[PDB]
Amino acid sequence: PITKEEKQKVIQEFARFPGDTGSTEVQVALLTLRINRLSEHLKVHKKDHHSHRGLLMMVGQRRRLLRYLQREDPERYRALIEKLGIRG
Amino acid sequence: KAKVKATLGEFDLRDYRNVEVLKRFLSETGKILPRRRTGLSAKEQRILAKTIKRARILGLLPFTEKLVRK
Amino acid sequence: KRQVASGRAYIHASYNNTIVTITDPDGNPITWSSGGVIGYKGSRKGTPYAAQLAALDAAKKAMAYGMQSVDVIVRGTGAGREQAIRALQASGLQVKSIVDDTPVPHNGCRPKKKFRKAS
Amino acid sequence: AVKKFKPYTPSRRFMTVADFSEITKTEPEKSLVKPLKKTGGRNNQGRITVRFRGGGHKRLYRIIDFKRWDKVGIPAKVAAIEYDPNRSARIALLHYVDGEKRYIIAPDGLQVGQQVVAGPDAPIQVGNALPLRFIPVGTVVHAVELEPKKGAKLARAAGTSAQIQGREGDYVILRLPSGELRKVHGECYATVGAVGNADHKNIVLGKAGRSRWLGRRPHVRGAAMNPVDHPHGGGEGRAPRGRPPASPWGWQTKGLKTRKRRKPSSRFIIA
Amino acid sequence: MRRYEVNIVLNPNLDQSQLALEKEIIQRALENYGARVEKVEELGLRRLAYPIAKDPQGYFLWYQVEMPEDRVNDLARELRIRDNVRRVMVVKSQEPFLANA
RNA sequence: GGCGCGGCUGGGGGCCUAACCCUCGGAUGGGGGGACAGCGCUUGGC
RNA sequence: GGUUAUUCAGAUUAGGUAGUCGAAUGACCUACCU
RNA sequence: UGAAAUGCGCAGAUACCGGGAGGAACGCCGAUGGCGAAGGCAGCCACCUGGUCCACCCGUGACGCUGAGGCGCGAAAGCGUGGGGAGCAAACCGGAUUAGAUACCCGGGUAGUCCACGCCCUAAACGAUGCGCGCUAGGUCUCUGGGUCUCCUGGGGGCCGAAGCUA
Ligand SMILES: [Mg+2]
Ligand SMILES: [Mg+2]
Ligand SMILES: [Mg+2]
Ligand SMILES: [Mg+2]
Ligand SMILES: [Mg+2]
Ligand SMILES: [Mg+2]
Ligand SMILES: [Mg+2]
Ligand SMILES: [Mg+2]
Ligand SMILES: [Mg+2]
Ligand SMILES: [Mg+2]
Ligand SMILES: [Mg+2]
Ligand SMILES: [Mg+2]
Ligand SMILES: [Mg+2]
Ligand SMILES: [Mg+2]
Ligand SMILES: [Mg+2]
Ligand SMILES: [Mg+2]
Ligand SMILES: [Mg+2]
Ligand SMILES: [Mg+2]
Ligand SMILES: [Mg+2]
Ligand SMILES: [Mg+2]
Ligand SMILES: [Mg+2]
Ligand SMILES: [Mg+2]
Ligand SMILES: [Mg+2]
Ligand SMILES: [Mg+2]
Ligand SMILES: [Mg+2]
Ligand SMILES: [Mg+2]
Ligand SMILES: [Mg+2]
Ligand SMILES: [Mg+2]
Repeated sequence: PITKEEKQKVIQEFARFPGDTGSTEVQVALLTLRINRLSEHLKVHKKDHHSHRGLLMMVGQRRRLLRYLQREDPERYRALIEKLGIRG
Repeated sequence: KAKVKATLGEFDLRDYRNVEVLKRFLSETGKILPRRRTGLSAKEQRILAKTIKRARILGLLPFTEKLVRK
Repeated sequence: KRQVASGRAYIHASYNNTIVTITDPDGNPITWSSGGVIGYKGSRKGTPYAAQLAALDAAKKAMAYGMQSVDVIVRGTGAGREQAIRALQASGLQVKSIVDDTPVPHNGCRPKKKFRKAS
Repeated sequence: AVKKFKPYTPSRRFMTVADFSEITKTEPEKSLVKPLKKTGGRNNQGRITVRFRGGGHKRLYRIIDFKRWDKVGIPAKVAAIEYDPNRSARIALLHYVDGEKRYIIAPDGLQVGQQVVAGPDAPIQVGNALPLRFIPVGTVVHAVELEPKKGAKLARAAGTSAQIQGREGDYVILRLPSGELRKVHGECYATVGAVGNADHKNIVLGKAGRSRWLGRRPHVRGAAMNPVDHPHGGGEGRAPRGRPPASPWGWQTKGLKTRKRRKPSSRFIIA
Repeated sequence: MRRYEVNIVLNPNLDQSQLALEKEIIQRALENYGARVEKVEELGLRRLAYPIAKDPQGYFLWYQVEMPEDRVNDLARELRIRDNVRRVMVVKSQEPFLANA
């Protein structure tokens, strides 16, 4: 899986304050990991459709958030989209 | 007529080596005996068979033996 | 060729004819017989009566090869299966046992259209 | 897998050509004790002995290591996968630790980099070569010998290979790329795995000229000739073979076997 | 670094001298992939239910071990190279599940 | 008509190596094949 | 005594078809349908 | 096989023992069972990976529901290139049944079935029941999870039935 370790690190590196394990800001970064991870997997497992679905859902979930985050606060969106590095 | 449950003490059914223990689940033919004959739970019966299969692969348990005297 | 007290008797229980071959300890036929060998044809060869006469005519010849004991093994869910065996009693020869080796696929080759019954 | 072509010209609409991706950016062959003059067309009386050869691009012969037991235990690094114009296979210029360099039929999987070595010790890893009494039955192996200490014969064509079916005395069983079944000698060396560039069969010459570059000239149907020339010679309006179809020499080609019964190579085959 | 349970079965009719050899290959092998071995239960010869390579006996060994969860697949390719190895058989490790406590 | 023995064996199986054949950083040798193949005379065929 | 071909005379049918089945003569040795 | 015949068999078959090859499918466990959006998924081993349920009530603060078009998946059959090919098996051949039998039964048999990649995109693709959300008796067994635990609590799978709906 993902290292329960570096998972924390992801949460850590992206969060407004200690604890905070569910900010929009986090969830994004937090999914994005699991995405890119899956992404890279499918890249070799092309024939693994089932899982692909999940990725589509995952990309979806984060699509929503990133929207809500843009919709609510444009400032910190322009940060997260870029720190994370997406929207291409 | 005789549940294989109250037939033996406490053991690890996830173990795939207690040949003596396991044989106690495989009839006089080689068949992985039913639930109706070891009474185990759903959850139990499973991890059981899962190992019993494992076993046969190492060679400890059989796959079938001949049906004896009729 | 040689005579031996210890032997083995194989029963082949088809539906359209049952047959038996009697072999030495190793597994090498000394004699055999079957419903046709008896004198039948097609369906009649399926009769358990023939299955009697067979096992006898088998054992019968077998006896004159010094055969006395004969660990029995049957294969075939056939109709004349146990009568083939029954005949090995009345035969007059000491059956060391009775086994059913009747072979069974652990789910392998698709079978004929007929024997397609599973689903 | 293969390069296609947009149909900007007939013929070119069907013609595919290999992708020499696997060719390690290395046009030049190793000029060293590696190339060599080459020429021919027909036999040593002046006469043609093999119909329809001739013409087609000039070639350099790349010397190949087919005995590969000169350098037992001596390792070497795979310096390059090169294009050989005179085999279906691709080749590997490998540098030995010795400072000795040779070429080998690049098998499938070989990466420029890979260590590799010959000898009985050697690892049963892709690339290394060693006697047969020594490869684990079931292994697919290639570039095999046939009689020992004699150079590789079996399985050198592109993406070809043979498996070991079993051993049996001083000999081992093999299943040739042809499907044949043979007892070869135990002491026969064989590089491990199967041959490079299996993608080969799917090229499509596509035009007439391309066959010509290959040095193969046009080949004319028997039907097309005259009685003087060839047993299918009746010519008389597109016509039926008049008889059981024959070679220009008149031996049946329709299915007749030719293999010399009393060959000694015989009692070592089964296929 | 998950825990595993590398069973192995060796040519029962094989002397302890040659056996020494095979046992070392396994050793270095396990090491070539860094399987810093925990326990072991080398349970000797044993009679088995079905002739394995036409032999009714077979030597057993059981190296519990932690190691990189990736080279695990490859390690087993190695252990199986030996013909006197008659059936490698790794397993992921799990806390027992008591039945009829 | 049957047991034991040697020359003669004829057939069939197996193994050998040294003829003969192939091959090996040139070897009075190593390896592979092997009394086969190849070749001579001869038999009948297509 | 058997085989085959045909035919109408019956027969089986509620009836028809066809068939089976029977007979004659020449040659020869249960199915469908209304 | 209804009984047969074609078929195979003295050139030695069937039955039996040993040895070998190869392909396909996974007996017993197995189920009124589970999982998945659907198609669908079953020996064992690892690896990579998707979804889902429960506990704690810690985090964000309405970020939701649907969804034309789009995009992906999509049983079997079928198609292309290349493999593979045991058993089965449209087409095909033969035997028999029949008035006839291009069928049912029998003997034989090829694509196909299997794999890789690419395409096809249909179905009684069925629960013939769009998805989400809140409302409105209980009884019974069953899978799975939590809790001092002859039972409460959550999530699935069933049968019987309050009211109510219903031709
Ligand atoms: Mg964690
Ligand atoms: Mg008959
Ligand atoms: Mg031409
Ligand atoms: Mg002429
Ligand atoms: Mg002509
Ligand atoms: Mg002309
Ligand atoms: Mg004309
Ligand atoms: Mg002779
Ligand atoms: Mg001799
Ligand atoms: Mg010899
Ligand atoms: Mg020699
Ligand atoms: Mg020799
Ligand atoms: Mg000399
Ligand atoms: Mg020899
Ligand atoms: Mg009438
Ligand atoms: Mg009438
Ligand atoms: Mg008349
Ligand atoms: Mg809060
Ligand atoms: Mg708050
Ligand atoms: Mg608000
Ligand atoms: Mg299909
Ligand atoms: Mg077609
Ligand atoms: Mg077709
Ligand atoms: Mg349904
Ligand atoms: Mg109801
Ligand atoms: Mg009511
Ligand atoms: Mg009511
Ligand atoms: Mg309503």
